[PDB]
Order: sequence, then structure tokens, then C-alpha cells
Amino acid sequence: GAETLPAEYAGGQVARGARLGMLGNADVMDAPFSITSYTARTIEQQQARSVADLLQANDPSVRVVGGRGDLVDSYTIRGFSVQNADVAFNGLYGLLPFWRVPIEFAERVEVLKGPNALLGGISPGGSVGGTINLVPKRADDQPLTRVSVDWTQRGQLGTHLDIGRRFGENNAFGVRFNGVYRNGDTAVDHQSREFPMLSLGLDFRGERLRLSSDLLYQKESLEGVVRPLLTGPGTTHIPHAPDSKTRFGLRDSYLDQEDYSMVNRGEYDLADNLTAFASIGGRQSNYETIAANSILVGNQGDIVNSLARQRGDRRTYSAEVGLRGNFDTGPLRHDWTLSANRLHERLGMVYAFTGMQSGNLYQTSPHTPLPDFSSLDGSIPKTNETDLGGVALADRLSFLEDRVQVTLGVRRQQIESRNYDQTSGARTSHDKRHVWTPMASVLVKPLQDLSLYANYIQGLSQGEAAPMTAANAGQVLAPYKAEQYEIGAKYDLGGFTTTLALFEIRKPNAYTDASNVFRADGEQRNRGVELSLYGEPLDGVRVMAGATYIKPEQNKTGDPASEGKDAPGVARRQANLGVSWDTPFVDGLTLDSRWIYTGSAYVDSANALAVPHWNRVDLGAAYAFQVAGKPLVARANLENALGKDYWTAANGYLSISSPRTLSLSLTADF
Ligand SMILES: O=C(O)[C@H]1CSC(c2ccccc2O)=N1
Ligand SMILES: O=C(O)[C@H]1CSC(c2ccccc2O)=N1
Ligand SMILES: [Fe+3]
Ligand SMILES: [K+]
Repeated sequence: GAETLPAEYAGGQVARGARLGMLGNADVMDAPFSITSYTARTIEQQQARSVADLLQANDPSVRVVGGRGDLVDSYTIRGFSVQNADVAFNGLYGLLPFWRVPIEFAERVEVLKGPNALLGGISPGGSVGGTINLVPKRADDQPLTRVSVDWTQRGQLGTHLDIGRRFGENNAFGVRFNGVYRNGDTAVDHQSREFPMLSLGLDFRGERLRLSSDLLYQKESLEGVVRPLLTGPGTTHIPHAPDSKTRFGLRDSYLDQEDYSMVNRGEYDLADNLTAFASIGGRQSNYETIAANSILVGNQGDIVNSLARQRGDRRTYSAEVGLRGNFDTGPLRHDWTLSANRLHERLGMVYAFTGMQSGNLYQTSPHTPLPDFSSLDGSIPKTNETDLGGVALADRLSFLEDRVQVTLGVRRQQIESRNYDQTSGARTSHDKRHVWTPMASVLVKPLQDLSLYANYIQGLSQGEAAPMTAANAGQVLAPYKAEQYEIGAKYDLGGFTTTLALFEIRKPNAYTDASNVFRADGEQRNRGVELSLYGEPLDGVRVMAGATYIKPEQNKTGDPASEGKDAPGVARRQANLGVSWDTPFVDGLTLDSRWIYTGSAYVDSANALAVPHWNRVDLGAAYAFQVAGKPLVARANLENALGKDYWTAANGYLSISSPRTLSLSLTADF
């Protein structure tokens, strides 16, 4: 079953399989890629509210830029940036909240590392580091009436309902509802947040037919918006990170961000060896904000805050259609897939940058003036239109009793966009391109519990427009094609698994040359090693650990100051260690501890501005019991227990850490 939910692995904190785009779901041991899938059980035990909450705490390959006090999270994977807008939904792009994906309705959060253009086509944001994928909850046969209430520092009060039922003869239909409302002061100075959310997972199970519909509504409202710190022209050293409770940006900033979507999916078995599938979905996303980015000035901690208003109205549709089947050519079995997809978007995005206000890193800002931004009032004009569409064919060849598996495929990807001036309405650019893109993989199973593998696959990004100072100001460059080679090994001991991987990812870079011409003449070469252990090695001791090493080389630049240096915002070393322990001496009590480490990194391409390594420690506890015949669970989570302040590096800017943060919750099943 291509859409069959993979089972939980030993310990119940990760799953045994995950999605590979058009190929559907595959088991960890049958996948020639590094995949990880985190369960709803992990989400609930740790009290994780967003994708960033989950991945930062547990995964050694993923690091978050922005954070929960900002309006947006992005993610760094295998030394490249991954946009939140590029998070997939059962494989499909364009259907989840654009700036920050909430996960209290999710059954799984999967990470596939490296590019995967053949498997799912281009990402809307052009990300090539990896693909994160959410799986929605579904109604189980046993009905579910689950209520919890929660408290988060300093005054956020929340409630979450999770209710499921099935109906029709043979439980043919299912309905799962999730409702959340969390409101109050956050852990940062003079900030509050309000968050309502609604989701419905509906499904039908038939003899030859399976259908589902997912509906989601979400809104995040902030009074006070944290923003990055940018370098300046004369920055010579990065100052020490301030107390993470300080809020050094615009005092009276706000955000209102709303997203809602619907997607229908289906499968119909035409015969014992043929199946047709299709999906169609749409998303609306509305954005309103005034806030400011902080620019370093001098080198003792003084800043200038650069103010802006922004408004956004984004309309997206997303579709796929295909067939899957299987036939035997002697001692060779063919498992094949023919697939086509299509994304189309209309965007209105307006903005005005007015205001430069004095500040300081180590002081929470006073009320300052908000400039007159009424020139953006009224209807939001169209500024971009995008169309992405593709066709792909893939075939998995199995032989020697499935112990050798060779996968081949190719995809034709079309790209098109138009842009219009936000004040004038004038047509500015119209890009149209196509690219053919393939994959090849081979997996061998010398033992029933040991797999070895190698892959080759590509990533694609739309070309950038030249800056309006360069000689080719308006011109959009040709697409950037990344190429991955990977080899690895996976060893399942039954109770726990060890994996090892080595990869290389090469991708072109664009820079303004000596003659002031914008060109994709640069190249990046990221080579890395990945190690991980997860499972339940002793009864009642659950462990998730891992470590990565990457050399992110700027191997081709126009500048002797940057040639062969490291790409900015990529630490060479990263590690994570999580433990969860059912105490043998108290019935129903579980203790958790996590340690996250990020090594030193640079902010500039010349590597003149370094930022230090950092560590975060989390502590947790859960006590399960019964009242009047009902199961209940009380939980605590202390994030950043040691109260450390640290910068996360990116390309030309830094984002501040979150303060020590305690959350408490009580769950009951009725
Ligand atoms: O450049 C970007 O990526 C966007 C993300 S939101 C953003 C922003 C938002 C509010 C105020 C100022 C900003 O630069 N910048
Ligand atoms: O968020 C940032 O870093 C700044 C860089 S320029 C910038 C911007 C420029 C044009 C339009 C929107 C923007 O956010 N945002
Ligand atoms: Fe910006
Ligand atoms: K545009």
C-alpha cells in the first residue's frame, strides 16, 4: 500500500517508514535515502507546538533560523537553507501555513535529507537541502474524546481538543477533529501571542476505492515581533548575545498571519496490478505586519532599527494525477509509477521601508514612532503569478529475491512566472524554462537486517533576478541545478538501529562580478558524514542520538578573500542526544533529557566574522494515572534549562535564541 501509514519502530518515538514523493511510502530498510519520521507520541510528550519546536530538539541534521518570537521559521539541512513554505503535505507542495507550520494536528513529521527533484518536482521556494513532510491524523476505529489544557511562561493559556469517530457499515467513513486556542504573554519582554486553529481529517475506506479530505484553519497574532540582526559595512566582530528575554527591535510591532486550505485525495484499484491516484487542493494566506530588522552599527552593541510595513494576499492551487503498477519480466519484478503534477499561484505582496531608529542590543526598546504607511491602504495589487508543472516516470527493479533493488527515473519540469511593479503595475519580468532531471539508486541486502545503498539525485531552483544596481538589473538568470551523490549503510538490531551516511551536494552560486554583471558563475561543494542511533536498547530506556560533520566549501568565487572558505551560516559540527526513561521505581512516571550542540560558524563569505559554538539542554517529565476510570497524563517541559543566550548564524544575519521556557499540561481521555 503506497499510502499505508508506516508502523511505529521500537520505543514508539520514530516510525519504520516515510514517503519518497511519487514512489509513495517505503520502509527505512528499503529506502536508498536518509529518512526519519517522528511520531505524534513524541510530539505530545515534549509539548512541541510547531515544526521548528520538534526538529531543533531532536534531529542532528536540522537547525532553525528565526525562532518562535519572530514571524517566520526557516531550516538549515545538509548545509543549505530550506523554507517553511517548502514543507510538504502527504507529498504535495503549497498547502500548509506559509511562515510557520503548526503540528498539533499531525500524525507524523518526516525528514528526507538532500535534494529530491525527481521524486516530487521543484519546491515553490527553490529549497534543495531536504524535504520535510507532514502526515495528517485520521480517525481510529475506537472512538476518541481527548481534552487537554496547558500553561506556558509567562501567561499563555491553552486548550486542545482531539476527537475522532467512524461511521457507516464496516466503519467505512472516519472523521477526526482538532481544535486549539492558546493566548497570553510569551517569555520575551512585552510580547503576547494569540493562536486559534481548526482541522478536519476525513476519509473513506472502500473495496476498490479510498478517499480523503483535509481542511485546516490557522492564525498567529503577535504584539511585538522579534527580527534578525544584520551585519553592517564596518562590522569587525560580532558582540556577545544579549539576555534572550530582551527585545531589541521595534517596540510596537505587530503581526496578523492567517492560513486556510483544503485538499481532496483518492486511489482506485483498476486491477490487481494497477492503481490510479489524484489529488487537488487550494490555500489562502493573508499577511499583515509592521516590524523592523536590527542593523549592527559600531562594534559595542549599538544598532539601527529599519522599519517596514508589509501586506500579502497569496492564492495557491496544487494538483497531481498518476498510475502505479507492477509486472514480472522473468526473474525481475517491475514496480513503476507514472505521475504528473501542477502548482499555480497568484500573489499580491506590497511593502514600504520608512524609518531608521537608534537602539542597543542589551536594552529592551522603548515605544518609538510608527511612520505613516497609509499609501499601502486599500486593495492589495497583484505582483507575481507562478506556474510549475511536470511529468515523471520511475521504475524500481527488484531481483534475487528482493535483495538487490535498482531504481531509475526521469522527470520533465516546467517553470514559469510573471512579475508586476507594486506601485506602477508595469510588467517587469516573465521567466519560462524547462529542465529534465533524473535519479539512479541501488540497494543491496547482504543480511536480512543490514542494507547498503547509493543514490544520485538533483535539486532545482529558479534563477535570481539581478540587483537593480548591476548592469543586467532586471534579468532573471537560468535555473540552478544541484547534484547529489550519497552512499550509506543501515543496521537494524531489532531493538535499535544504527545508520551511517556520506554525501556530496554541488550547486551553482550567483554573484556580481568585476565588470558589475550578475552571473551564476560561482559553485558550492558541500561534503558530509552522518551518524545516528535510535530505538529502545534497554527495556524502558529510549534513545535518539546523532552527529554530523560537513565541509561547506565555497570552491568557486570571484574573490581571493572568499575562495575555498566556508559558506556562511553552516557549522561544520552538530550533535543531538535524547534519553527517555520509564522509572522502574515509580509507576507511570517518565523522565526526559535532551542536549543539542552546534559548532562555530561564520556570517560572511570572507569568514572574518565568526560566532561561537552553543549548547542547549532540555528537561522533561510525565506522570500517567487514572481518575474515576479515565486515563490522565500530567507533563512538564523545561526548554533551555540552563538559561543560555546564543546566536544562530546565517548568511549576513543572525537570530537570537529563545529564553528558558517552562510549559505544563494535563490531558484526559473521556
Ligand atoms: O526578506 C525576507 O525574507 C522577509 C521575511 S518577513 C521580512 C520582514 C518583515 C517585516 C518587517 C521587515 C522585514 O524585512 N523580511
Ligand atoms: O529581512 C531582511 O533581511 C531584509 C533584507 S532586504 C529585505 C527586503 C527587501 C525587499 C522586499 C522585502 C524585504 O524584506 N528584507
Ligand atoms: Fe526582509
Ligand atoms: K514580484
